[PDB]
Amino acid sequence: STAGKVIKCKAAVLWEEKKPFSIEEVEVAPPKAHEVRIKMVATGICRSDDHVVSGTLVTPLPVIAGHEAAGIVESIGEGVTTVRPGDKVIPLFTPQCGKCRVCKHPEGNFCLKNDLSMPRGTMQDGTSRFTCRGKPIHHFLGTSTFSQYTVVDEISVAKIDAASPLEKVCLIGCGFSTGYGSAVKVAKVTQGSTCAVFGLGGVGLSVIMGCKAAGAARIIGVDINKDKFAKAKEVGATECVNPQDYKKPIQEVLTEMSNGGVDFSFEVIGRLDTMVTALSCCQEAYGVSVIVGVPPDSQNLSMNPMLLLSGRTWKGAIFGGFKSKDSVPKLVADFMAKKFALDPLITHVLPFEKINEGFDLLRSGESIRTILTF
Amino acid sequence: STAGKVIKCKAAVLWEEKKPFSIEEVEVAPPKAHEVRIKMVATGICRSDDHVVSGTLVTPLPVIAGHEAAGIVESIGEGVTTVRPGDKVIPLFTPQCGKCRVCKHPEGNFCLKNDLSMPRGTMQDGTSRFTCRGKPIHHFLGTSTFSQYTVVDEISVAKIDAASPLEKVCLIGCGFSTGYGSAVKVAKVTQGSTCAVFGLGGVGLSVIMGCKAAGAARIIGVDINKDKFAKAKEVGATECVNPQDYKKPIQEVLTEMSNGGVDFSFEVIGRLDTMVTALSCCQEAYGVSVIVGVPPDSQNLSMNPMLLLSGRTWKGAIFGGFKSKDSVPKLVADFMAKKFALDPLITHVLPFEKINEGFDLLRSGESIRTILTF
Ligand SMILES: NC(=O)c1ccc[n+]([C@@H]2O[C@H](COP(=O)([O-])OP(=O)([O-])OC[C@H]3O[C@@H](n4cnc5c(N)[nH+]cnc54)[C@H](O)[C@@H]3O)[C@@H](O)[C@H]2O)c1
Ligand SMILES: NC(=O)c1ccc[n+]([C@@H]2O[C@H](COP(=O)([O-])OP(=O)([O-])OC[C@H]3O[C@@H](n4cnc5c(N)[nH+]cnc54)[C@H](O)[C@@H]3O)[C@@H](O)[C@H]2O)c1
Ligand SMILES: OCc1c(F)c(F)c(F)c(F)c1F
Ligand SMILES: OCc1c(F)c(F)c(F)c(F)c1F
Ligand SMILES: [Zn+2]
Ligand SMILES: [Zn+2]
Ligand SMILES: [Zn+2]
Ligand SMILES: [Zn+2]
Repeated sequence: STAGKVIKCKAAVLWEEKKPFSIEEVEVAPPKAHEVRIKMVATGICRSDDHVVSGTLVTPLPVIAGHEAAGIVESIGEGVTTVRPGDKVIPLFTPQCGKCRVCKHPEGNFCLKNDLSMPRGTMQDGTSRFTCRGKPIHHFLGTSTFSQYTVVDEISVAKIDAASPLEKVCLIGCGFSTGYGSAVKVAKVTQGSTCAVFGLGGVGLSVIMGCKAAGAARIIGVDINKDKFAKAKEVGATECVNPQDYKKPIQEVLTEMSNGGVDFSFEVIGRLDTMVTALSCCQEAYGVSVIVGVPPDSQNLSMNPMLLLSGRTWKGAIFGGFKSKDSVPKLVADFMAKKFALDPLITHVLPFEKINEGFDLLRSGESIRTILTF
Repeated sequence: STAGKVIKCKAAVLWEEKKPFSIEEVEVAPPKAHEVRIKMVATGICRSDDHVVSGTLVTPLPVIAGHEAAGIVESIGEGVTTVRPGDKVIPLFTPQCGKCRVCKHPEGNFCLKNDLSMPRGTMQDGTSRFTCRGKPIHHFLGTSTFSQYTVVDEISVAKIDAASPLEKVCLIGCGFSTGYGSAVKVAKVTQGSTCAVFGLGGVGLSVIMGCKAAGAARIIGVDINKDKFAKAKEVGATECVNPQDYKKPIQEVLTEMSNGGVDFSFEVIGRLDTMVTALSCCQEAYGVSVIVGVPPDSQNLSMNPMLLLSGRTWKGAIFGGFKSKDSVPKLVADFMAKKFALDPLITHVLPFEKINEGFDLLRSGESIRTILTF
């Protein structure tokens, strides 16, 4: 029995940028008021976790990263009403406090209690529940899922179907929901439209799934790695193009292919140049372009505002625009009801102890999602 | 008496950038097939016309500028079906061909036959109807309203109510429609929202009118010329701010005043820095910013795409997003029914011969719209 007690468990600690994770024992404090301690069952490797390693994303180190996961509630703090010990849960890297101006807005999801904008790497109360070799370790996005056990604020956890397969539905914690919502909710892709998707990783494939679900007639996948094209076509891409095969800039190729510009474009990579290319390739009068990728910290892009004056719309979103705690349980229910598939995103299933091997598969281009199992 | 004949008349010819207009005789050819020759009655001075003088806006010179106007059809070429001699008309600087993919789209208005994106300074057929001193003179946006007579393509003219007061409704040909539509159609301002309007000239006042019509609860006018504030409050601003009064950047001031960002912001000036400031000041998760001002030719802005990733929407539009030929007669009918006011925009009236005085008024900061009478 662990409730009310410090847990000693295994976690993947990142002590400094550009080094492997260290798999070692940590101490996990019991949950305080309005906090939930979760035994992890499965976590995905998202490129955003790799951004912490590479320094593309700046967050306080040392840290327990991981934000795409599912597990089972081990214990609850005083005052928790929304989950109970034994419940299957997905941690929410975008919280839903329910009280801020964003949470009350019909179309906002980027709750003001988030730890993304200006990361502290703590619990809501400004402290950490993790120690390692006598040192305090930072949280990541209020989730920290690269651990056998984590502690999250109640506003950062959702209860899901007790019959959920956690090794699949962990992807609803980030990559599936982000891509699918970016198409269906943020862009609001229309029936019969032409879409261009830049980046055919886990998130870009989920964008394709959403564009197909919304009835797009043409879905053009764009990637510099042609090994990504077969799976993109399997989930709905009608064409794939590699910019490296062309003498012309790819915005010009895509404008020609679409007879004057695409209806909807998506940047799902994290590069400044592809964000401007993706905007430019949407039709100048009525096109919509959605930024999904995360680029290098503190870098500005350059663009000509005439691209917007003609009528284009440029937007971005976190987590597909979904209000996280309302949406995650519904997405799992929809998966259980066979409304979408997750298997196409899962290329590799490894034990947690092989986290570093899982990151190497991502960095080499081999994998889409590796699921780590505890 | 003039049908089929060259008309000699006075026009304001711009021979060189950064020089006064030259009021002098020009020859105006009769209309060819699907062309309309108009006797001008009234034309407004829009800041975009001044951009041609300043070189902010690049169009071939020498040119007859002017794009905000109203007149009476003198004659029609072969095959014209939509207007007749003696009809009151407004030239359409954004055409509506009715046949291209943008004209067919429910939300497009930037018709592919426009002469704004890559100006040629011609009729649709690539030729000019104007001669001066024996030399061909460019058209501007297919309209060229700074002339006693002009010739336009049929897709660039709308028939309006025969009882229209042309000295007022000329403003529907650019500044009113642009500002009003930018609020009501492009931004889709909501009841009870907070808006910020950068630039309180004729277009920005028209944006305020639209925000007030849409039911905004707060409309914050922003201008470095505090002389503009009284009229902004008359048409609906709840408060005005001058950036020069503050130690902190105005995006910070507006975020504070709106308890975390505005719902809707509008750039109605034409500066790269205020386009980025206006984006920044809208709420990071659900705010919308609309670019209305014309940027300086070929210059790029610099911005951090994290402004969009959180959830902001950035867009621009020409002519308030209105499909021009469908919309202009309806806007005139609504003016006739007192659904909106134009007199607040009109600060000065001059004869056409005093065009240069009218530009001096705009450049000094004194005027909103000067209306020139032929
Ligand atoms: N907005 C959100 O809420 C959110 C959520 C999840 C992921 N992300 C970001 O989304 C991006 C994609 O994540 P992911 O799918 O896990 O990554 P991934 O699996 O690494 O996929 C990226 C893809 O981009 C391809 N690529 C790289 N450079 C180019 C190029 N120049 N042109 C075209 N294709 C290129 C690459 O080959 C790969 O297939 C990353 O920047 C993540 O950080 C954002
Ligand atoms: N998108 C379109 O279809 C369309 C239509 C009409 C006009 N325009 C453009 O819209 C802009 C406004 O036109 P207008 O109302 O005729 O011009 P205007 O009357 O010159 O008004 C511009 C206002 O901006 C104010 N201003 C200047 N600099 C700053 C600053 N740094 N901060 C705040 N205020 C400042 C200035 O004092 C003035 O009151 C111009 O760039 C036009 O070219 C665009
Ligand atoms: O992949 C989701 C994700 C994001 F979209 C970010 F913007 C971010 F900063 C982050 F850490 C993250 F995990
Ligand atoms: O004022 C309307 C207007 C514009 F919005 C432009 F973008 C432009 F190029 C132009 F010449 C113009 F007159
Ligand atoms: Zn909230
Ligand atoms: Zn992620
Ligand atoms: Zn058209
Ligand atoms: Zn204008």
